[PDB]
Amino acid sequence: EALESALATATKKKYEQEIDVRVQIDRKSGDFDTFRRWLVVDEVTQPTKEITLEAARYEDESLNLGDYVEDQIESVDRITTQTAKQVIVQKVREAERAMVVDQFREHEGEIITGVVKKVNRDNISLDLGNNAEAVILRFRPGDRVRGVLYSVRPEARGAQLFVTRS
Amino acid sequence: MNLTELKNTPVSELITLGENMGLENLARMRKQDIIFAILKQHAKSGEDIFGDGVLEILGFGFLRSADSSYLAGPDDIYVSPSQIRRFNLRTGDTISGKIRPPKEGERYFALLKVNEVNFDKPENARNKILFENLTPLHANSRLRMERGNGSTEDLTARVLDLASPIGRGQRGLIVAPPKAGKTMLLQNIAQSIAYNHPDCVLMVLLIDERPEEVTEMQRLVKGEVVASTFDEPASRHVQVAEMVIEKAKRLVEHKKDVIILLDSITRLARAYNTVVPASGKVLTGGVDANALHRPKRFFGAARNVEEGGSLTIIATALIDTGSKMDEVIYEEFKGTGNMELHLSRKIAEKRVFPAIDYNRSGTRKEELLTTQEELQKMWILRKIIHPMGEIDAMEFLINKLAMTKTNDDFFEMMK
Amino acid sequence: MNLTELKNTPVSELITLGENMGLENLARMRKQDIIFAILKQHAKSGEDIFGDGVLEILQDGFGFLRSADSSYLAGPDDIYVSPSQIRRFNLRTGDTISGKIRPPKEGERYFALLKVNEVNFDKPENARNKILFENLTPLHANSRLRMEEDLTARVLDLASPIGRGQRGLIVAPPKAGKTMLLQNIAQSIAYNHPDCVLMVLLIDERPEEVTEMQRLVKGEVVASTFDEPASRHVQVAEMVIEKAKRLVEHKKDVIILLDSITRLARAYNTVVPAKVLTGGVDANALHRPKRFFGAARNVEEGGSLTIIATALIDTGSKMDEVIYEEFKGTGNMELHLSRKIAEKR
Amino acid sequence: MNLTELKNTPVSELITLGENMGLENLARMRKQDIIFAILKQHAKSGEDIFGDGVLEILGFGFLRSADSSYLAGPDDIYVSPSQIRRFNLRTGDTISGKIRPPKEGERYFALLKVNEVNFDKPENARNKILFENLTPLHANSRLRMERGNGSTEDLTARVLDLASPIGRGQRGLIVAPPKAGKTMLLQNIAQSIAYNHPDCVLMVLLIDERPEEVTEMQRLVKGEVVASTFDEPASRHVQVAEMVIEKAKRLVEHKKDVIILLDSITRLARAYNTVVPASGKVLTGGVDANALHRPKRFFGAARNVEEGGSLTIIATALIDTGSKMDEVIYEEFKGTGNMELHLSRKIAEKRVFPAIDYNRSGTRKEELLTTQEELQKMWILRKIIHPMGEIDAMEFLINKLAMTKTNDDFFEMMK
Amino acid sequence: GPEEITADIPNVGEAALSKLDESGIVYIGAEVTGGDILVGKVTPKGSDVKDSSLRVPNGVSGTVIDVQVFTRDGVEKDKRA
Amino acid sequence: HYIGDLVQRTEVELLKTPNLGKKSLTEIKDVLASRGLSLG
Repeated sequence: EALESALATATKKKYEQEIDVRVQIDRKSGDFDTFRRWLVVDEVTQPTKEITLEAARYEDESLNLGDYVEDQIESVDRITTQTAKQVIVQKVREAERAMVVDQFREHEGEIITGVVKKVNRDNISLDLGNNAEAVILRFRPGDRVRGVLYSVRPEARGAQLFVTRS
Repeated sequence: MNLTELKNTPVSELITLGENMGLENLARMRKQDIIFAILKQHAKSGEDIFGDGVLEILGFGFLRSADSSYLAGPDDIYVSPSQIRRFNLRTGDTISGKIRPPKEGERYFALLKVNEVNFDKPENARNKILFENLTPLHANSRLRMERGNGSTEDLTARVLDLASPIGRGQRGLIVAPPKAGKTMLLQNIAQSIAYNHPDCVLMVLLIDERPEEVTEMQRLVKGEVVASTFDEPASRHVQVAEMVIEKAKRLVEHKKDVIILLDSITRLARAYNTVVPASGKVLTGGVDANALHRPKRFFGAARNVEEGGSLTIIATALIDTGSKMDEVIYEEFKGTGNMELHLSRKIAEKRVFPAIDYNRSGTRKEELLTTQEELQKMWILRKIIHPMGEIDAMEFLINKLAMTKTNDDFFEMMK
Repeated sequence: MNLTELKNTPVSELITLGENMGLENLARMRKQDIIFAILKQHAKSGEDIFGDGVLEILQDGFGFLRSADSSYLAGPDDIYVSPSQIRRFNLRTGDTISGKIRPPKEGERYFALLKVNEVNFDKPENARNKILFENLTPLHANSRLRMEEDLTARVLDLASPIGRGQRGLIVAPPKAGKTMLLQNIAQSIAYNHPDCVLMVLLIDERPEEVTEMQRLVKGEVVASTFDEPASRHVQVAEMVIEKAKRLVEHKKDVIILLDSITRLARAYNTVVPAKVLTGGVDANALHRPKRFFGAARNVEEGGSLTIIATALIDTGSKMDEVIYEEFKGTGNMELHLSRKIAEKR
Repeated sequence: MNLTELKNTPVSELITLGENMGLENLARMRKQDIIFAILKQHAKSGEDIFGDGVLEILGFGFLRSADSSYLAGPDDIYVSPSQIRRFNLRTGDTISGKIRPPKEGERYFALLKVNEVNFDKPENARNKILFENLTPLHANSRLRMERGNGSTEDLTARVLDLASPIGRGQRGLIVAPPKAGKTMLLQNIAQSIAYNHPDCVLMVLLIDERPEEVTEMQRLVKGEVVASTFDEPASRHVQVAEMVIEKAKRLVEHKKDVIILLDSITRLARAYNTVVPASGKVLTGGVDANALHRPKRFFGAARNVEEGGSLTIIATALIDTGSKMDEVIYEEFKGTGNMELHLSRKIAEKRVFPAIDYNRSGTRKEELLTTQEELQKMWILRKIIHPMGEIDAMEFLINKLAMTKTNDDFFEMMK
Repeated sequence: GPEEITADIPNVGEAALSKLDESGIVYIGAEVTGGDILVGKVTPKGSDVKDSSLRVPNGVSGTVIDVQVFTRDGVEKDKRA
Repeated sequence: HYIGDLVQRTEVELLKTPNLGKKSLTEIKDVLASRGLSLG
């Protein structure tokens, strides 16, 4: 998934006026194929990645809105490994972050302290010097915050430990 | 314009029809290429093309043909996953509807509109009870193998009824060493079922068998015969076996009586044992830890449904084949089913048919298929046959059955 | 709103109920997807959702509440139990947890447990303070569980009287009447002692006999046919004994009607990592079913655990004989059956 | 000036003819270079050059020779893909026609026009029914191996006819341990077939055998002996076996009775197991999952065709070789054939040739190859031979068959 | 790491690579002009190679008439060499 | 035959015909991404 997302980003940065290109490969011997997809929508917003419902008419209008995967596969470099390696090492840090989440749950049940990094509206952050991070639902960076976590929701691009006080 | 209609036509009519249309020389061409050319030229006029076949979901699916024993062919009907998401189709659902030839860039026929699902309207198939939701029960309806006409072929069915009665949804095993007469016994069962119960769908499935018995079975019985000779690998043996059981399960869900006569339970276990990935745990006899998980799944599928329909699977087992693996397979399958039809090789070599071990035979809960007086007469017959030897019992049975024509007159004279 | 209540309703009522709520066409959908869709739409209204099931703690720390009607099988509608709640209430494998659950959010696949309302059919205050099964003093069978279709129970009582905490072995050759004898025992237990938790644990058995044993006796029949791998057979066997041990700790009389002397032993012998003994059995393969069988004992402080097993001899394999000879020295009751009398009906 | 006729001539005549034409010294040149040189000089005067050979498609193909076991050579008839797409030629088609010497920049003789296809008219070869569409038949015609001349060589054939009758389209197996007499037994069968049934196309395929055994077989039997010694890699064994089965199928399609005597089914299985890529799954005995697929189809190709012609393949199995791999191959192919001609080592040690295990021998469905009275007499003979030991059976059989010349006289004396 | 003379250079067009062969050398006789690519060469920064190919200076043009390749002993020769 | 006839109709109208294929629709979408043709 990290490799196909890196190739998708590499093909995205390659083209100028063509965005939202995906690629799926889940086999060892099976090579990867780059099939650029369009967003199924009845409007004309984003004319570079939008498609009409008449293309789904071949499927008897079975493709409901919100899911956009259908198109003919097109033609599929060593320089692409530069951005590919960055995505790989990024997911390793995310996988290592999930390891700290599992280790935290094994030793959970005590009040912890955290340092705020940024003051995003309705979402602060915490800091623990163990390659970990936590956020609290709605301080200034540099102050220690006391909070007990109770649940973790699967946030996009990696889950985050949600902490609550009330 | 149907796919199966043009496929059953001989090569002479296909070549002659193509020459009148003014196309390339069809003599030095395959049969599938000729029909492919005819369907394209006929579609350019504006007419519609229809097809049929059992669906084989890979996300996309294919409508395999019946004459090819459900084998991957170039003329398979492509079923896009979008169509499988609309009608919610599964593996085994026969799809008979309008099709179109593959256009530029395509290689398989596409399904435009489905007209018939599982030999029924799609409206009745969209609301159906799954096979796993059906409440299973024991055999209630009696499938009397005895025809009653009085032919010498019916003698095998008569002994089978007096030894182990078979009903709708019954699951039995015919234990027999090699060279015992399983082919003649299976053909007698197929003829007796089709003659007595023509409503029961008869399917003679052959897996890892010889091509001699394949053409001999198709030209003898009156029904659908799906066979897969050993010329195909064990992977094809698995796929053909799955396509039959999936087609059978979908028909039972439509309240149909499907009967499968597969004499390959021993070979199918070897087929799964070959295609299973190595796990590092080998049991006694060279069987993987999960090599038997699949054949037991297919074997246990046979059950009697109370809401409607039934799935009958009568398979023959092989013993004393010189390999210890077949003994372990037989031993695990001996205590799995509820009907064991043992055949003696010693009696079979003496040309005494049917060489059925009447003492070792039996049926669990046999009172649900036979009456009280019939069960008593079978008990009296066992008390007389058991003291006599195996060969003596067969000679006693043949001499007694030769006095009359039906088993009813025989039981009446013994009392 | 209970999970087990919705899984027992027919498919016709689930389709009709969903179409009135204004959702996608439920006719061409699975039963599990229908209930999952209803619970999500019902939770968005504001109503609470409750569930229950036997806890199965995984290796990663978390656990799932397995359903009883699914024969303790991992399903998409399992109730996720966070490790924090396990360390809080001292939860273990077998603790039936029933409380307010919520549908999984975007990115989750299991129901989350917010607050537990009942632990093992008892108040959580009585479950947090309890005596472990290892601390209970083992004793012999004191209370008599009279088994007196009744002819089989009478012969069993005159031969070997079975009581609370008994550890017996019904030894019988193939085709000797084990099916009829087991049905008479299951009927007698549910009729004479309806308060006991009768659990007919079947492993590697025929499906038709499984659904007939369930639809005939008045009790819970958790069975696992041969259609399931040996790994599940081991897991289901552990879920039964763990649930039974917790009930005995809660002063309950559990009767484990085991019929898997050979099937479960082969299951442990199949999943044990590779010491070769006679018959192909590892040295550490029979230790697990030994504690499974030896767990049956009478507790003086309260409750009892009775395990009546059925042995399989003369099956043509020497491996089953070694397993029978090893398990015979553990129990204290053997009821042998004659094949000559069984063949004569 | 055919190519095959020029290759069969000795080197002494080729050097003599080359010196009379007035060319360079051919004594230190290769025979193929002498052929290539004389063709250019003969075509320089204006005469045409003709050649022939079996097609071996690689898109393009070549016309290989049979005397060299279809070995790849730089001097052959090049077949361009244009002519392959023109006449729809396939591997195994015997192509004969006019050829020309290669021009500057070429290394093979180009084919201009094909005159004869499969030793038949091109019109009858282009319009034909493929082997995949031929309806199989049972073993109807009897191939009586008995000579009838009363010679002592016929004793092996007489015992073979009484134990395992062989007919057209039969697929048998000769099971025998090493050092049992498979060489002399195969030669006696080859001599009996070529003498009694000269219309049958006898083929001997000795793959991975000794060179002295190869040159002995070619100088002993009267027919085509295509062999591949062990000095060649497994890739040669695959290619030679492919050229044989392709040539055999084309003859069966041309209504010809091809009889293939295979003595390397075990060696061919090792050849495919050696050249198969690493799949990652190894079965018991070091056999790959896809290693048994190829030889099972080659051995299973034998079948009787109703439209015309038949294919008979009698392979020889190897057991008790000390390797567990051969035992798995033997036990897997045992369930494929319908005839097992076992040879006993205990009888072979007593110098009692032939040492044929008459007890374990036999042929299923033999009633369609022998008459009613002949089947009964063979049954009476077996019921008396079975109680006696294997060694006593052969001594009894040899002493009885030695009293007369034909088996008909023995059958008359038993009554 | 050493540098290579591979015919594939990051951030190039089809027309720029048209005059280059499968090894990375312009065919003798091509109508090269100013700005085109003569030989492709990348140097590894830390793959992370950087473009260091030889180009034609501005204004000057001409036709390639001779290409000489000199390699150090021990190093394997390429298809063009 | 000319691009003017295809550009006169929207991409939705062209997709409602069985004469257009998957490769043709993808090529038309790629040409339409540059805002040069097939803009309704």
